[PDB]
Amino acid sequence: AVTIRTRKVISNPLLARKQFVVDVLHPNRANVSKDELREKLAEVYKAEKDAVSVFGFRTQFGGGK
Amino acid sequence: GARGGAKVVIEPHRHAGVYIARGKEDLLVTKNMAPGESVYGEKRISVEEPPTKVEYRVWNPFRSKLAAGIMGGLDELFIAPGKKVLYLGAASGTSVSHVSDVVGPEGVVYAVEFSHRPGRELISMAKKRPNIIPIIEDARHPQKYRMLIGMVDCVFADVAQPDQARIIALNSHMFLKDQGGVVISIKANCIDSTVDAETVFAREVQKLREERIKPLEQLTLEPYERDHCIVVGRYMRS
Amino acid sequence: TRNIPQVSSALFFQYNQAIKPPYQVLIDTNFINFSIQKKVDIVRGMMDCLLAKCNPLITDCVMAELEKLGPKYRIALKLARDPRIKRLSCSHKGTYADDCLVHRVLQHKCYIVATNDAGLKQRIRKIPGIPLMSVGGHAYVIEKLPDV
Amino acid sequence: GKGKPRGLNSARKLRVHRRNNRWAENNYKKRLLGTAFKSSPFGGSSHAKGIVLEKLGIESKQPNSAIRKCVRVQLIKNGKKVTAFVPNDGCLNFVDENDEVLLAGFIPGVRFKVVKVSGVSLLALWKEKKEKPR
Amino acid sequence: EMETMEFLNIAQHHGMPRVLGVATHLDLFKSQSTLRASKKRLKHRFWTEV
Amino acid sequence: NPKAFPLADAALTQQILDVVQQAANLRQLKKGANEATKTLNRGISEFIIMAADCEPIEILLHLPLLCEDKNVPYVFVPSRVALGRACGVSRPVIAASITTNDASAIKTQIYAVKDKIETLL
Amino acid sequence: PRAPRTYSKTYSTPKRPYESSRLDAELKLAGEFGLKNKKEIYRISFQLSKIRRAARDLLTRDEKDPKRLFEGNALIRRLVRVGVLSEDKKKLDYVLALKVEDFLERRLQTQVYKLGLAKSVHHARVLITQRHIAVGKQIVNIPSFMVRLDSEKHIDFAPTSPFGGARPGRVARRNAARKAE
Amino acid sequence: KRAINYQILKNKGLTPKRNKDNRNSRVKKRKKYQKAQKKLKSVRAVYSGGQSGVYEGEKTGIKKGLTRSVKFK
RNA sequence: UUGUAAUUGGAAUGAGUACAAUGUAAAUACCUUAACGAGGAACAAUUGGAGGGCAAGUCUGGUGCCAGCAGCCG
Ligand SMILES: [Mg+2]
Ligand SMILES: [Mg+2]
Ligand SMILES: [Mg+2]
Ligand SMILES: [Zn+2]
Repeated sequence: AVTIRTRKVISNPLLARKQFVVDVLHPNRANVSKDELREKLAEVYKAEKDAVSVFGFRTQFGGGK
Repeated sequence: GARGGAKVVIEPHRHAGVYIARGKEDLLVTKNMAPGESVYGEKRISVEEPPTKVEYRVWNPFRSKLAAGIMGGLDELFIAPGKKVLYLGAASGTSVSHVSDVVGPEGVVYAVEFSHRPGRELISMAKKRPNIIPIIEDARHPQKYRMLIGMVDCVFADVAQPDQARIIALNSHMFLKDQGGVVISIKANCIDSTVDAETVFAREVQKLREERIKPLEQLTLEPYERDHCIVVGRYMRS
Repeated sequence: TRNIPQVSSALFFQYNQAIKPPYQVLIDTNFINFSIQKKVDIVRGMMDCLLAKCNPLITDCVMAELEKLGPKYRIALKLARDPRIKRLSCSHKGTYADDCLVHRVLQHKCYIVATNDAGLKQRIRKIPGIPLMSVGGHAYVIEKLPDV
Repeated sequence: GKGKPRGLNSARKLRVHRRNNRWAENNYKKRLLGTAFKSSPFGGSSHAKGIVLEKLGIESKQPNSAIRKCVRVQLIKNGKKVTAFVPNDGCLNFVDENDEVLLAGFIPGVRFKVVKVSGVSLLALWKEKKEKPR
Repeated sequence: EMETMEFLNIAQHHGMPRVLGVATHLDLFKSQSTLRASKKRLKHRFWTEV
Repeated sequence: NPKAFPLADAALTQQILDVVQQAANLRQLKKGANEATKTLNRGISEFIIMAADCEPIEILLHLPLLCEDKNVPYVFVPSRVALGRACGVSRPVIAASITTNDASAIKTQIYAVKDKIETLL
Repeated sequence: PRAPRTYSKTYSTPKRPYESSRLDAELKLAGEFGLKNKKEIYRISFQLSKIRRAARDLLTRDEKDPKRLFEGNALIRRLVRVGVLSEDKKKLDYVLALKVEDFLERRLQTQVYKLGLAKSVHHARVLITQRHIAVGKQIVNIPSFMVRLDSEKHIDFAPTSPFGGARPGRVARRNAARKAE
Repeated sequence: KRAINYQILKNKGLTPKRNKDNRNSRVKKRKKYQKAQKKLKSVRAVYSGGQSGVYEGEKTGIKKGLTRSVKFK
């Protein structure tokens, strides 16, 4: 299974958005592509997929997150 | 190795009262004061002499710190036939009974021990051997048993105590004869485990010099035992 | 009976694995001048040299030499009696310090020898695993003590 | 009184005296005047180019003798003729007449050794890792 | 290949003229990484002869 | 003075019983007075554990007689039901023995507890 | 242009590399701790020398000096945390009594050996470099990794490691496949 | 096609024969250390676990006239 | 109980190759990762220094059978 935890959440109504750091636990998997992360975040925060952006994803040494 | 039915050749060792049994392996042996029995289960060698059947006991260096010493080749051993010896730390007859063998009927062994339970067997062993006088008493206060002991030619201390130097000096001050024998067994771990062994031995030698014992010899006891040296000295009163 | 002295258990070929901090160091009589003469304090020139706590040791023989020196070397005498300097008793008749020092290091491989005498230094050099301390230039120097 | 002024306001005489006397050192004089490279074998360079004039020991009977390893070289910078060592006779084969040889500091009196011939390391040739371009 | 070096050795012994290495068929490579490594190895080897 | 001596405290008993459970899992534990006697005869016991509430206490006093003869550390715990629990056996245990093994995977804590037991003695 | 990024050398050549006693000392250290080369020993020695020189300088300062108190306390805390300095020896004097061996034992290689995960120090090195060892939840492949007291109890076989419950490595499954075929 | 061979490609030239241990310094130092320990066992008596089972005597024999202890002068 | 193996067993693994994803303005690379990737593990570590020994071989000198030089050449 894959779990997505959002941390350091900030609400920026100046830019009309929410910023956060996404940590993705993906045991037994290489990594999660930005598409699946986008659809899961869209489901979690109940928004349209086009309204979700994700970037800057780095897997630590040793894998798993 | 040394099996039950094996035949061996017994020959004297350089030190009087110590004999060597030869063969494919060599065994350093002492004549049995009380023949026909083993005290801690040691192997016994019987020889027919015109014919009387004299017996001998094997003398395990891994059990008696003294024995590993002679295996290492101590130059001088004051323990000799017909001499008075004062054994400190006589936990049992494992080593005392053998020291009794060397001194022979003419000498005696003053065995000193503190803890009651090991002392009981020391009393039991003393029964078979007339020449031991076990003294169940704390060596730290030689005043208590000054009644039981006269002069002694050599003082042996196997006591494993951090203040072992003090005990030797007090005992030596009382009963050791002038120019007498001093043989000490030292374990640095018991004295000072913080510092290395060699530092400890130098410190112990120093305290002996403070107490008018002139050190004569010391030897490390490997491969039989770790961190152990036997210091041999002479008590120089004047 | 033949004697073959047993090489000390503190020695692996030429490295002494027993000498470790805090170090115990024997003080030679000549060391005191070249300490005083160079304005180098005894305790701490050692610490600066060895970067450790050092326990100086003055034997009776080296001590016995010092009072024999006389008034000219009173300063050396007083520094020898600094209470931080511990004293070692001796049980051999001779008062020759160089022989006494050589014997002690022969006996137990736990001392550093602090001296500048060429003859004594050579004798100690022959004995394996004896760190040899000396004072030269401005401060103390240690040759056979790789933990440095 | 040690023969030097010692007042609290006398550094100038000390400074001026020090500057005047500091020229006595040969090392200081060479460093400031830029004459330290006169004594250099190559006149200030670490390596010198040269021209092989003749292989003096090529006729020697004893193999791998010291004479066999000496080559006469003309220093191209000044035209002065000098002698140089080659590591071995096997290396002497590579060296032939009228080639570039790079010389470096080293039979007393010979103070140079060949390190490159025709722009290629002699060692590289001797290990057989390059071919001398002619 | 042999023919390249045989010419190089012949040139070396009879007097080196100017030599310019030109590498071809590099488009046949599929990955950029392996292309660069081959370029590095080829260049260094080529540097030895010329 | 009491026959059961030395007796480990609440803190000390836990680490001892901790080693006991780990030893049981690795087949390095000998359970019961009879087994402990055999190990002491063979000289394969690292140290011996006894319960101070053995009913009566005397039936295990032969281990102390054996122990210091062989120079083996020993110590008493207040409870046998607790000792049997950690042993992994469905019955109370009045005594157990840790078998000597310098290749064991739980060597380090065995020596740690042994050092404390030696200090207590 | 962009501001410089600082750099430093983590080791220094000794005053006299050619002492026979010294050479034997590095022979001991490498052999017992399975060090690849002498540079590792020199690095540890340089770090230790820096530490002890700082300790000496702090000692020279008078007692109760705020700089002395602060900086000595920080140094003792760090040394205790890495584990070279035992809890009962929290004084600057014992810092001067430290030795290279203390730091060497704290290396992940030696700790892996002592914990019984490896049968030799070299076996520990090959296990670490092959990504089989994890401190806590993270995989460490660096033998020079220094273990903290808290981290010591968390050393284990990595989840991804075949020894740690993952699938068999390539050799094992290759052999199984050929055997089945 | 005539591809270049290994001698051509690496151009190692003439080099001395070198032992495999040099390829990994770690193995070389391991072997050196173990050889040193074996030499020490000859230089000196070193403890080797102590007594293992029944005491079977000394295997190498006793020398009555040899003393290995160090003398005070 | 020491040294030596083109002896031998099955376990681990990355250099490299490569689906994919991540990374990036777009790419390469890193961290990940399906699948391949080891016995001469030829998947062929180097740079210097020191010391030998060998011939129906070669040169030089001489209080005989020797000595020096040296020995890719018999
Ligand atoms: Mg005047
Ligand atoms: Mg690359
Ligand atoms: Mg993996
Ligand atoms: Zn003296």
